[PDB]
Amino acid sequence: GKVALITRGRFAGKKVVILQAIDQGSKSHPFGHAVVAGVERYPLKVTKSMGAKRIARRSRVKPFIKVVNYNHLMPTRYALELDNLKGLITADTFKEPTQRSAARKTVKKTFEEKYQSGKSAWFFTPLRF
Amino acid sequence: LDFSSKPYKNLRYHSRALRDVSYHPSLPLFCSGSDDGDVQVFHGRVYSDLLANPLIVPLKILRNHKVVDNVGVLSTCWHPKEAWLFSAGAGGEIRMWT
Amino acid sequence: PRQISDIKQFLEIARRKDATSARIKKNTNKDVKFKLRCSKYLYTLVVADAKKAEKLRQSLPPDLTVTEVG
Amino acid sequence: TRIIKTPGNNIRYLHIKKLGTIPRCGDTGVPLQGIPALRPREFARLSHNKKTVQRAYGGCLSANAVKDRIVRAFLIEEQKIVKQKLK
Amino acid sequence: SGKYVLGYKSTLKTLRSGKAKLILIAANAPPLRKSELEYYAMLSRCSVHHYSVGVLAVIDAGDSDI
RNA sequence: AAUCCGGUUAAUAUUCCGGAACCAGAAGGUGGAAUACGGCAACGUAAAUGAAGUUGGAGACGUCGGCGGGAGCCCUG
Repeated sequence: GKVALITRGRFAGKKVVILQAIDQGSKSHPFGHAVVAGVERYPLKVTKSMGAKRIARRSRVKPFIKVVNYNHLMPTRYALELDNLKGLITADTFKEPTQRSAARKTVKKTFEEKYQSGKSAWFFTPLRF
Repeated sequence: LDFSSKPYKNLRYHSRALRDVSYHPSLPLFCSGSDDGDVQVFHGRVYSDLLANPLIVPLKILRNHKVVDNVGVLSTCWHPKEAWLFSAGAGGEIRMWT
Repeated sequence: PRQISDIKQFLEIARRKDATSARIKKNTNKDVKFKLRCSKYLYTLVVADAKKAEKLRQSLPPDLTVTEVG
Repeated sequence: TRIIKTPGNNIRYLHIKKLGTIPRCGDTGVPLQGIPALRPREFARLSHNKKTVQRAYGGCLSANAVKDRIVRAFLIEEQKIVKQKLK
Repeated sequence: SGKYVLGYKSTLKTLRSGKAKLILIAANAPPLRKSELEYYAMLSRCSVHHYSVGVLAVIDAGDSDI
């Protein structure tokens, strides 16, 4: 549930939330790994003048679930927890891309609900650099 | 291998990730299993003639398979004698499409 | 000069109008080199099997200009 | 000029193209990694993936500089937030 | 007693994981390393000697006078 | 930015001939994907939106000495 940022790889400068920690070590990742789901495409600044389809398109966000090491991650004071974000992270979802795709779809749906509710605004807004 | 390094044909039947594909060692048929719970069965005749390209067309689309945790058909096996497909699901149920 | 090891691709290349002529050169190693000159590249296929070369020559498109060993 | 041997057993001096210099990082100045080292005109035909890395600011700065820039921005943001709270 | 992880990777590994109980970042250490150590110390209430071994990252104290 | 070989004259060749490529620019057409990706990582793939505005690299760089790699000439079986 702790908000984390990725400073390495393609998803550089992307905020993520630790759905399941693998810091205890794993055969796949012999390091302080952590399978987390973050936001790659932050929702655009939706304007009330825009249409309902226009608002949803701007508010659409692309999530991303990946496993990264603790060194590659960066802890943050802020933290967000979701009921649907607990228990849905497992090796089976990572192993099965269809399970991963459904996991990505569910995570985006939860994030879209969070963005629609106005929660996690700092996480929802992309960070500058 | 005799046509090109690029695939001779492409298919995207599965609504989910294409888990595995199996071609019968004897029967001129191929099967593809995916996590979508739908298994596609195709009949393909391959001729040794240079001008005779492989004619592969779909034959059936198996359905009515339970999907658990976004996982459907996982392992598909073809019978050594006839065109019978043994598909094992995520629920421990094995369907033998004779 | 791009040597091609796919017999079906060579037949497809001959099927397309990009091919201009095809020359079958008989080498000392008894390997038939089917060299077809296209607009942008020279397609050469070397077949050691005489029967396969004979089948390839028989199955070649009629529009293609079959050439003997120069 | 480069001297070569012709198939007609003739010695031919052929012009040699200048070796291309790999692009340098914007911040550090060190040559970039993962890209071809050819002339500016020759590298044009390469695709975007073959010309730019799959990372933020890829193709213009090194990855180590990118991590340093990200860390520096985070430290500056924390300092600015603390300064704003104190004020 | 308090074996030091002074360096670049050893100091970061000890500090980030919280292994380094006491940190003595010398003036020669990079400011980013000092700032990251300060951020890590703030997140875990660690001891930062901050000496005026680039960064003495002691895993423990034991017989240390600190 | 982008071309070599062999041959050819009374006097010509990277120009001519025969054969084989490369560059730039141009449209539409086909097919492929498209409604980008994996690895802690450096990095990689057939594709994989980017206006105004901002930044960088190459081009585009002083001189000498020694060493390594290769090529050719020469030497030698």
